[PDB]
Amino acid sequence: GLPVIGRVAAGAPILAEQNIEESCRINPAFFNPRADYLLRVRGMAMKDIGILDGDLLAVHVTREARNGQVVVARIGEEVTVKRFKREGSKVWLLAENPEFAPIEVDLKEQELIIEGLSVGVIRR
Amino acid sequence: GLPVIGRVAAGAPILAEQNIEESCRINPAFFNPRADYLLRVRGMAMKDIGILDGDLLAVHVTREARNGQVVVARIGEEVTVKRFKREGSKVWLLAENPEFAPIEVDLKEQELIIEGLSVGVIRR
Amino acid sequence: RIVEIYGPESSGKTTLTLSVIAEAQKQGATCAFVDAEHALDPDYAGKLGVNVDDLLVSQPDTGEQALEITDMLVRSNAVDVIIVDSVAALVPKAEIEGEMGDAHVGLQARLMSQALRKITGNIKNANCLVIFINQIRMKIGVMFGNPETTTGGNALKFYASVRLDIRRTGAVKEGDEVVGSETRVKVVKNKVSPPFRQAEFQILYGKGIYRTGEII
Amino acid sequence: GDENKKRALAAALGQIERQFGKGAVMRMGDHERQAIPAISTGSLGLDIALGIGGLPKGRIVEIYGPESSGKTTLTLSVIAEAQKQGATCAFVDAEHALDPDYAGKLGVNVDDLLVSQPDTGEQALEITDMLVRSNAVDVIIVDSVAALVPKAEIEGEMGDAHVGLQARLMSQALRKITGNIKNANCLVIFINQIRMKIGVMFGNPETTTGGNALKFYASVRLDIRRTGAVKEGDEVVGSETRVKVVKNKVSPPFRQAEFQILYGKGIYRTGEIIDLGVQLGLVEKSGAWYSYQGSKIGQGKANAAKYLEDNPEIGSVLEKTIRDQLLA
Amino acid sequence: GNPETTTGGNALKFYASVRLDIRRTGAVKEGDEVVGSETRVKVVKNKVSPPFRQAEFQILYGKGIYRTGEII
Amino acid sequence: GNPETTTGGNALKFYASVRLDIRRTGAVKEGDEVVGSETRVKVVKNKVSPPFRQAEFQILYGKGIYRTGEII
Amino acid sequence: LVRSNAVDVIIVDSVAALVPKAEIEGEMGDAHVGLQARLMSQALRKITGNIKNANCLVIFINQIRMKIGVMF
Ligand SMILES: Nc1ncnc2c1ncn2[C@@H]1O[C@H](COP(=O)(O)OP(=O)(O)OP(O)(O)=S)[C@@H](O)[C@H]1O
Ligand SMILES: Nc1ncnc2c1ncn2[C@@H]1O[C@H](COP(=O)(O)OP(=O)(O)OP(O)(O)=S)[C@@H](O)[C@H]1O
Ligand SMILES: [Mg+2]
Ligand SMILES: [Mg+2]
Repeated sequence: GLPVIGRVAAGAPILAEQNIEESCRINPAFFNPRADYLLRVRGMAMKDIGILDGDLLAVHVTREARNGQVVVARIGEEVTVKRFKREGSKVWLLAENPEFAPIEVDLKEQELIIEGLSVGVIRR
Repeated sequence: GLPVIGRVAAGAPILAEQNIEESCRINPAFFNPRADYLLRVRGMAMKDIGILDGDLLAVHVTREARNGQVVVARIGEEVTVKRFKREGSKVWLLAENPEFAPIEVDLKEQELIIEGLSVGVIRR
Repeated sequence: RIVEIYGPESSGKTTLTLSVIAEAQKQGATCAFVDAEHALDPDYAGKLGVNVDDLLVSQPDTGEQALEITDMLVRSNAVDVIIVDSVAALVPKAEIEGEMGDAHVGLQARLMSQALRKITGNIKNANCLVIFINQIRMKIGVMFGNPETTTGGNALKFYASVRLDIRRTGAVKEGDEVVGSETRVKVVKNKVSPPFRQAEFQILYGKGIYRTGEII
Repeated sequence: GDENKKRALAAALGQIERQFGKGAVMRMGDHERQAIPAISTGSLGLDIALGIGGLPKGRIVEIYGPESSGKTTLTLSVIAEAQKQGATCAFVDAEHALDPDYAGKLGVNVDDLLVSQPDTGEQALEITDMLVRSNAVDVIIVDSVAALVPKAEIEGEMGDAHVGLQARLMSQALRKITGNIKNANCLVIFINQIRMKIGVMFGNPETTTGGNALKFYASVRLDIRRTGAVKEGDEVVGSETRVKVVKNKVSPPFRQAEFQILYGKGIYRTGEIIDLGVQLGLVEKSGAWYSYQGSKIGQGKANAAKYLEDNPEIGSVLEKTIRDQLLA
Repeated sequence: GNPETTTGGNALKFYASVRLDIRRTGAVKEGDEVVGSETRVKVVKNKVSPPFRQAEFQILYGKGIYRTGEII
Repeated sequence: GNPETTTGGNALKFYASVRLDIRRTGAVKEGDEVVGSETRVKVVKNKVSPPFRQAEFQILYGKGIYRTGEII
Repeated sequence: LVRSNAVDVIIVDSVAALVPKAEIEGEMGDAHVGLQARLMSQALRKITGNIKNANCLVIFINQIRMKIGVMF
């Protein structure tokens, strides 16, 4: 199954809602971390990693983030995909593109919630 | 009901029985060209487009190309996935790497085998 | 038009509604505050500047009674502002009558939808301004997106002409004691102008909202 | 015009009165109470902090804090204070943890105390609702909101997926109880438990249990914690506490108050009055020598407490004066 | 399935010649402020051509539907 | 019971020699866009052969019913 | 191995060398403090019962690492 439940922004964060767009037909455990839903990508931030624009991205629901692994951050009502890197009261959302300057988020001043970690891309 | 061509033996048909690993990595053929088998592309020959060491890529069995259209071309003993570029009587296996120059193969002395069309890539 | 403003606990919803009531009374209008959870300190309201003696307060026991009282006041063509203290507290009559922990799912939602359907037509004719104050309840199974979800069914968000989202961010202190709290109001919906015009201001305890610093 | 508006308003109000009752507009002059009726909480720290000199009557109250912080002892002190006033109080507990001998030691007249220990969560809420509707019991204390297990959860086996089941029960129970309390002028106190949440990623991770439908109705929410311990050289006989009024609807919030809890003897009000009076000025100490009206009351807090205990009227005068200067 | 369900009974869905389904997915911002919203109309019923031909278009407050963006 | 009932009174279910109950369960989508629907027809009543012989077949927009599919 | 109940004497040499996977990809010098301890605790909690059901004998081998701070 893995119904698509919205779209993530590869770059500047954009609003994200839970509404199901469509239902795919790939078995739930096709991915190693057992991806639960596919989040449509939008942008060119992760082109250097093989995630171009308009390529369904599988996400695994995880609240814990480890440095160096791509996650789906959610700032306020905006959700974006970036590499996670935290060294204290500040968090950097590195982007695999010279065009997109890394994003600095201070946990003390602004709440940061991680939607999960990416496990693959479909590119149908 | 989709075959996973993971192990590509040298001198073996694109859809040999030994070439299929299965392992329950089976999903339905919902791709538009309706790919009939999944081929894992190995090598950085298409890093610019999104091809990597894994990136299970679905291929639809068909013999046709037009302009800059990627296809699975067989050189007899080696299976590779490169872009197609007609030259009238010679075909160029265009790739996307500063190091991987466009491979020139021609047709009068050798005719490339169009195993199938490259539509969709599954990083997994 | 219906206006519905929600936000977490101690965010400033009742204070904002009381400030609106004060403005309406100062302009020379009659206002009626139909409390829901029987939570209101008339001394504090008087402090904010609203003339309590001119204000109509209700303490409805069940949800149907409160909604009917609001409809009656609206039809009267007398009251220009009506505030319902909470929408989560409008307990349906059946639920209160029945035993605890029953599967009375949807009763409050149907009650709210019916009340809105009946009231929206009279409000425009009567030129009133009904303000619904709603609470925040985390929706389970949302996963992706904002878990926050207002209570009292999802029929109020279609009629609500302008929905606010008021949250309490900071705390103003004289070195050691807190005397007021920073607030951030975000217009999450609107039909009379562009939405998403977040605006920040201060709420000093006792003195109401701090318009003077806002002007500066 | 304006006369027409007034006539229409009068007609509507009269019809509302005739159909529902005398509940459309409160009587103006009647509802003018100098202060909201409050139940003293056994300590000047909280009486001053709350502003109305005690927990407001007719409103849910919520006190939570880490393990062995001092929630149950505070609730028992409140119950004893109410009983001395002359109102019936009911203690309904869910963890089935209560030492009536110790409660009587604190000061509660256990002989007259309706203690219920329901076997299920729904039953506890039902008992509280019945008691509230009875208009007889004046103070109701429901202990360990985290221990109200829903009947469905008990019927099921350990490990079943019952996510969010208890929050529904809590929200529904409050939705029904809140209305009756104001009419009955009761005072319901809930005792939550701190249960750190996950994925906070920074800042205060503490999170109260029992869903978040209780923090909207709760008229005043405390946060009671234990800072240190009072030791007579080798043994510990009491623990210092720090109650912070994290939410309030009758006075400005965040009026942190501090005081000691002495085992068996209950709250140490005699020391708190001295502490307040010394900084106010009604009691003078030249650095480390306690004095009062130019008289060396003695040397030491215990000494000052004994000097005040020998003369109860002296203590009551200071307690009245400090309240009249700070509370009002 | 989908718990979502239109209102006003289910007698209208039979007579409805063509039933759309507008949803506002994204938001369009000029730097920081929102000036429009991203819709996504899905023809979920049709008696004049095959259904489910969803189309996306950007709507700008005050200016109406952004046709010039669609045309490009 | 089953709340779903037909309209137009119940004088038609007596005279009706054979009554079908055609429902559209699945949707045959070629690639990404849908091109047909998976219907199922159940003969709820019949006066010329045994009832309840539910049959399934595919319906393709524009061309009609996909006879070759179920023939194969 | 323990699940199969075939091998009945399992020796795990150099507990110290069980570098966690999530740290192998991490760069050198990253303050991944406690990851290995969490891994070991999870593993012990997961395989402390299967040993009993079998007769295996899992023999770990640790190493001495002087600690700093208090030296009573
Ligand atoms: N019977 C008792 N004898 C002596 N000390 C007691 C007794 N009961 C409680 N205490 C102490 O009183 C202090 C406050 O504990 P209580 O508030 O009475 O219980 P509690 O800790 O609030 O309940 P929990 O488990 O924290 S929800 C602690 O230091 C306890 O050790
Ligand atoms: N009597 C009072 N004295 C001082 N401060 C008060 C009083 N009543 C409310 N406040 C404060 O006013 C601010 C706004 O809260 P209110 O609007 O009065 O209550 P509230 O926001 O409705 O809380 P809920 O749970 O949403 S109803 C908060 O910081 C309260 O602590
Ligand atoms: Mg309020
Ligand atoms: Mg206790």
